[PDB]
Amino acid sequence: HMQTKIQKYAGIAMPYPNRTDSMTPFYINHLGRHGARFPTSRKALDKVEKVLVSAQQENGLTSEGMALLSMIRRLSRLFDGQWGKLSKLGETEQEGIAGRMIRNYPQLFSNSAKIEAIATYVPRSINSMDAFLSCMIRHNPALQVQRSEGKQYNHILRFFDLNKSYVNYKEKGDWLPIYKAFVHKKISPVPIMKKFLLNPEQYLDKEAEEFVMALFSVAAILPDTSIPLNLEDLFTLDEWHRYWQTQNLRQYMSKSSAPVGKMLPVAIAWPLLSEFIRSAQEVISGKSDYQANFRFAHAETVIPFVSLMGIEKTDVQVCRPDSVSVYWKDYEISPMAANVQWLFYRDRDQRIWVKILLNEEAAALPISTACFPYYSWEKTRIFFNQRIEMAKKTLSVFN
Repeated sequence: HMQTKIQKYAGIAMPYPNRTDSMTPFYINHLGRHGARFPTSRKALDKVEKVLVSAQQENGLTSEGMALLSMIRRLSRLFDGQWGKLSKLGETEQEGIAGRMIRNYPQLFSNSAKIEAIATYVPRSINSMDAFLSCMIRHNPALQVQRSEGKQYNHILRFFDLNKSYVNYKEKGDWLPIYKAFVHKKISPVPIMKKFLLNPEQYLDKEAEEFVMALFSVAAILPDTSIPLNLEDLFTLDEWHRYWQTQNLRQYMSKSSAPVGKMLPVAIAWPLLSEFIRSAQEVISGKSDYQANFRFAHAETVIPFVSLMGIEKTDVQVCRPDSVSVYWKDYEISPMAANVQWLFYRDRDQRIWVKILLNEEAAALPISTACFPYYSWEKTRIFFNQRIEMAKKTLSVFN
């Protein structure tokens, strides 16, 4: 499908994908990114507008270029005061995830079931939590609910802000030269810019690539805003594919298991994996009587968490940057409203099984099971504990 690949090429700006309803679990352990949101930064919009205005001043625009400039000035007005907010689409995404959970596992959330939800201090994540919880409560007002949020959860939901080596890597690390070299190889600006600008070949490579990247960025976020305007047809399938490859590599190297990061971006997630294991263990032991723990955070929470779990292919360490896109796909991991759900079951012989859902689809671990997608919890916990120990060892290589 051409249209489906185009949406996937928004990468971690892809809206949550379409999903469908349909033994019973006794506990659900959840992490969810906020839902679809407005752009967080005006920088890409400003860069597009400045290039076009400067071109208009030297007779450099085509007719389509002038139409684009007017659209860009309108988006600047519509985005004002909205930056980074959860959109109406992001609310409905959360209602959809909660609603499907309820219809799939009605017994777990029936009667006076207890649920806890936490979120970061970031409003779009808090609003996502509330869209989710409001759906849950509307379906069953007899739910018992604990809701909290804030900086007190930084250690498990914003670990990427707290590790100094990782912040330095993200801001100044060795992945940047590789990404910039890859953009230069991959982005072919002249055919895009020819749509809007006379003499596109008179632009320096660097400015042409930056213009095109910024335009792609504006077009990629627009479907997340619920504004009835569309730029994605500003670009062909191949053009979107090339852009996506560059942004995919950016996410992989800066946030996941790329060799150049030496697993530092993944290792920092170990406190959340530890906290997942503890909340499950406490529910199993009776220390907790929650039927579910929900957590609302960010793509930089989800991506390293998923890699640290070792969900197959997501922790791949691809040596050759040009090959990353074949083996690791950001839109499969952390689209808008991305979420991970561990579903725990007790079979009739009382053994505990766990099923992992990544964006509501069963995910594989590199351990054996006689009944995929269900894994032994004892086996899975031992595996996760090994991952956590590996993460602590990795972090020991960095002060």
